[PDB]
Parts: sequence; C-alpha cells; structure tokens
Amino acid sequence: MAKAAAIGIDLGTTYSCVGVFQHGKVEIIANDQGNRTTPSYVAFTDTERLIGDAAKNQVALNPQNTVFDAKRLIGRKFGDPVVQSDMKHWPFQVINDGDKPKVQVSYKGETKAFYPEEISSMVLTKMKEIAEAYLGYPVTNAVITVPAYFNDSQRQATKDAGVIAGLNVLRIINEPTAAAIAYGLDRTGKGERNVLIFDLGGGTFDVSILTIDDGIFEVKATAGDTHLGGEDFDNRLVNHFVEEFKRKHKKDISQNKRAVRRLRTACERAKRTLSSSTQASLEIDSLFEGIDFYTSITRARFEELCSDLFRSTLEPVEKALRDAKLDKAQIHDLVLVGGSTRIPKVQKLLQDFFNGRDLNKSINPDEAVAYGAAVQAAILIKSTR
Ligand SMILES: Nc1ncnc2c1nc(Cl)n2[C@@H]1O[C@H](CO)[C@@H](O)[C@H]1O
Repeated sequence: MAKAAAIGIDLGTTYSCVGVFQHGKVEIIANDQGNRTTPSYVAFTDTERLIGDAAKNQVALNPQNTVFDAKRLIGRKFGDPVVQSDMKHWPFQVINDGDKPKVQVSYKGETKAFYPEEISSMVLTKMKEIAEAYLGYPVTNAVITVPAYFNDSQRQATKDAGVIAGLNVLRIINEPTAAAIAYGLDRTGKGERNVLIFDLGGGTFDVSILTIDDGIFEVKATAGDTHLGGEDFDNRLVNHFVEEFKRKHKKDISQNKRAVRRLRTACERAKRTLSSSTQASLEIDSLFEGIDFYTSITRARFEELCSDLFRSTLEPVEKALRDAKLDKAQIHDLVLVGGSTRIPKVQKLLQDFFNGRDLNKSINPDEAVAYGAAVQAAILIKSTR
C-alpha cells in the first residue's frame, strides 16, 4: 500500500513539482490551490511559517523573512565565491556558522537561523503533504532530482533535506536523466543515443548532453548560465512598460516599489499569454497616482525586447557540443525542460540551430523532470519489493 508507493520530486530553484506513477500513468499532483508546480519559498511571519504559493504571495510585504534560492546555498561553504556574490542580491540575511551558511530570519517575534537543507526540507515536507492529500495515505519513498553539475557535497545535503522532511530517499538522480526517462529515451534498445536537454527555468539556464548506452546514462557535457531565466524576460517587459508610462504621463514609476511589483506580476502573466497568443493585454487599475495602466504588447515587440537574451542561449549549446566532442548531426534527441521553453521564439532558435529538427516538448516542460523521477521511483520501489 504506502510501503509499495513512491513519489518523484523535482526540487527546483524557483519551483518544485511532485508526481506519482500509478495504474500505468504519471499524475502530476496539483497543490490545494490547484497548481501543478509550487514556488520554492518559505516565509516566516509573526504567527506562522508559510510554504509555497502563500509564501510567494506575501513576498512584497515581508522581504527580509521570505527565503528563496536555498538550492544556490545547499552543500556550499560560506567562503565560496558563488555564496558571497549571491548574498549581495538577497533581501534575507545569510550568516556564517563554522564556514557553513545559515539564513537568519525573524519568526514569531524571535531571531532564528536555518541551514539551507532545513529550508529545502520545509519545501520537501510541503511536496510530501501534497502527494499525501492526493493519495489518501502517507507516502515516504521518494526520488529527488538535482542538477547534473551538483558535486557530492550538494547531493548529500539534498539527501539530508529529504531525511529531515521524513522521506526515505530511494535515489538522488540528475535532472537531465529524469527528463530523458520521461520521454522513454533509455528504452530504444541497443546502440549509444546522444540526447541534448535544453533546460530554461525561472532563474537558471542549463544545457546537458547525455549518452544512453543500453540503459546506462553518461553525462558528456554541462553548460549554461546560472543567472539566466524567465525572470530576466519579465524585467525586460517591466523596463519597456516603465518607459511607456513615462511617454504617456510624463511620470517616473521606477522608485515606487508597489507600482513596480504590480507591473512585474502583470508582465509575468502577459509573457505567458504571449506563448499562445500574438498579443497580451495589461489591465492594472490605479498603477501610480490614480492612473490606470491599460495597454497591450505584441509577441513581435516582446521578441525584440528579449532578442539578445534568447540568442545568448545558443552559446552554451555550442560550448556543450564542443566539450562533448559531438557535431549537431550526432545528437539523436532534443528535449525541452523549464516553463520558459514554451516561448515560441526560443523553440524556433533552437530548431533552426539544429537544422530544422523536431523537438521533444509533448510533456509540460515545467513537469518533465518530476514525471521521469516518478517513473524511476516506481521502478526502484518495485525492485525493493
Ligand atoms: N507559457 C509560458 N510562457 C512563457 N514562460 C512561461 C510559461 N509558463 C511558464 Cl511556467 N513560464 C515561465 O517558466 C518559469 C518557471 O519554469 C517562470 O519564469 C514562468 O514565468
């Protein structure tokens, strides 16, 4: 029953996703708000601890006690140049506990400090409770995914987050391996198969080249930009609308934190509409000084605004091909991962770079990793009996 059940968890930098393989199919489990993905946010308030959508919804009112990006800190030393560089951009406090970073917050009126694995364990506990509410019984066995470039220290701290959360971690698998499992690319029989995973998320870009030889996976190359994602395209829309507001009303809104945040959430929503429509509308009542902001943007203008950012995604693809020592024609499959790969211009640029080749994109790109993890978790739990 519960002991024969296993879930797959995509523990992402900005969003997390949980799936279960039962009765021959994968089910991506919706949270209590009906969303198939949950923000990787933990808010500490005067009365409670919030996780997910509720934590993300109050980030404006409580920025110092809302933790996110814990995945950027997990398994790292305080002195690491990555940690020191990132700390300058977070509104929450990061402290040094014996060369290990801790996040310091105010919770129920008291100062508390948490290790990144403790923060990630709270997100994992939420994912476990989402699966438990869907199944009707507690599930404890899980497959958790990590980026392919995570070292042994980062993988061990992720397994520890899983232990703190009450999960029996069956295996820590690479995100591009889970994505290739989702598409059944390890079941093509005999012969080495070269797979390229194009992973464009909310805050990170990853390119992975895998070789699948008789079910055995091998990472040939990893390339990317740890500071490129969907939130950069949103900010390009924000800057455009701030300048458009200035041309129509002769008023600068950039300093008004509430006006910029409302504009940012609306731009994110409009960016998603531009993936299936050639135009999107912004309807913001009383944006600044009682002025309504009712405008529209074409997909063409959006593509112009992000043009340099979209084109920059092909340099790590070229870099991963050279590191892997493979030419384009040697890649058998192209897999899309991350919500931002839904952007039509991104798909067109990648397809043209691979000489008009078809892309694997039938599985919701923000769900493909949890999908494959859920498949692996089902196989692993069956072999355990
Ligand atoms: N339809 C979409 N068109 C464009 N971007 C999208 C879309 N859906 C999501 Cl999610 N994202 C973005 O993907 C990230 C999460 O994986 C977020 O940046 C989200 O906006």
